Amino acid sequence: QEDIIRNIARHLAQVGDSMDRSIPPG
Amino acid sequence: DCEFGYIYRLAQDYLQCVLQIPQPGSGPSKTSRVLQNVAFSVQKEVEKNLKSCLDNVNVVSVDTARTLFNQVMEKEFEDGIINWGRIVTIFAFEGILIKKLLRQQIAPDVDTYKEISYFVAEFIMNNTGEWIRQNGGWENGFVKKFEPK
Repeated sequence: QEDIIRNIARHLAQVGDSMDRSIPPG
Repeated sequence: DCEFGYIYRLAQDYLQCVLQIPQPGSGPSKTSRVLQNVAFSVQKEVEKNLKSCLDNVNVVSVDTARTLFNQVMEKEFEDGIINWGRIVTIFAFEGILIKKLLRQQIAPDVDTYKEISYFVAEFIMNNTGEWIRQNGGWENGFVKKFEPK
């Protein structure tokens, strides 16, 4: 079955990493 | 900055923001004001993109919230990477949890967001506290990155 915990964790890591890259060094 | 008390205040500030119950006088810090904006933006995105997934878990108690939080946090940071964007997602997720708890908590208690704030600060301090310090803390790291242009 679909692992809820890992799916949430995977998405947050991705969104966190994505947003971090979006804002340049400032 | 970077001790439990400071991080707890940030976590509690954010939950009061989500719950629309801000503390009157004298208002949140510069850090908290910047954090509320970026974390809410992330929270909205996550709630949309994980809707059905989030519907299939029941946050019926603070212990349910604590265990779900800790399990999700462990998996999110298991690769050993820490960055400010990931730190923001921690706050976004406690916002998601308090909203689910308000809807689904079997015995609704009004001091629950304080309990959620506590275990959020515990995780942030114990797992990202050294990184935060090494990257400028809240004022010289987080705020410098995320404050308006």
